[PDB]
Amino acid sequence: RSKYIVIEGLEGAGKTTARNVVVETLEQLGIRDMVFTREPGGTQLAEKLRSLLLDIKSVGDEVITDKAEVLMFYAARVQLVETVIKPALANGTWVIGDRHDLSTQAYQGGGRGIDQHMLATLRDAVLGDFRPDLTLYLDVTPEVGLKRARARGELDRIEQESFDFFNRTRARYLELAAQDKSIHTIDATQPLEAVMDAIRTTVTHWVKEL
Ligand SMILES: Cc1cn([C@H]2C[C@H](O)[C@@H](COP(=O)(O)OP(=O)(O)OP(=O)(O)OP(=O)(O)OP(=O)(O)OC[C@H]3O[C@@H](n4cnc5c(N)ncnc54)[C@H](O)[C@@H]3O)O2)c(=O)[nH]c1=O
Repeated sequence: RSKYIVIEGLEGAGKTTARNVVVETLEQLGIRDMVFTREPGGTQLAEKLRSLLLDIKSVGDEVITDKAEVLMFYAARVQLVETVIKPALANGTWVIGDRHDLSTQAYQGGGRGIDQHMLATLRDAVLGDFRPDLTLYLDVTPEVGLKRARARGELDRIEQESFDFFNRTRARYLELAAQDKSIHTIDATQPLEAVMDAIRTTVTHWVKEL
């Protein structure tokens, strides 16, 4: 009974540390066959798209249009979904993703301002009814996420955005999470141990209810 779990949040939200907790939890619950995926990326094509999308001046001085941005995130996503994720799930292997469609809804929807209706029809046109079985949205303030991204190194094209861009993106993450009960909003502005605990119980409960 394979499942697709996705972790979401701004850069700097600590999604890898969150995945470590998710893995430990699942393992303690006897769930051990799983593979990881990260978006944008995960296949030769997705990795090339990832570079065009994030590398500073990937296309010189030309500015990538918001819609071209949206469509490349979707090209990378569907490539990954169809050639990696689905087959893994069809094989009984669980899949834990670092970002998925919610990222597009929050960043291109909230941060860029692309119409939600449009994003919805794109998602349906491209992915149909495929959705993650559980999503863990790690909520962190924009200032803390950015501080962490900068401490890490050079900022990608999107992370170089304004505070207002991240502010809008965060809000839309919450807004979308509020309308889907399978998307849990985890308070990640709390100390690490508190965060890790929230994740562990949420996951444990969801699995028990499986
Ligand atoms: C899929 C998609 C993405 N995007 C945007 C989202 C992004 O802005 C950008 C690049 O996306 P990317 O995720 O590949 O970029 P990454 O560099 O991988 O960023 P992540 O989103 O994976 O960051 P995380 O914060 O989860 O990663 P983690 O490795 O856990 O931590 C990042 C750094 O923060 C520190 N950190 C983490 N937690 C910390 C804590 N509690 N205290 C202190 N520091 C902490 C870590 O030490 C590390 O340096 O693309 C869209 O616009 N639309 C889409 O559809």
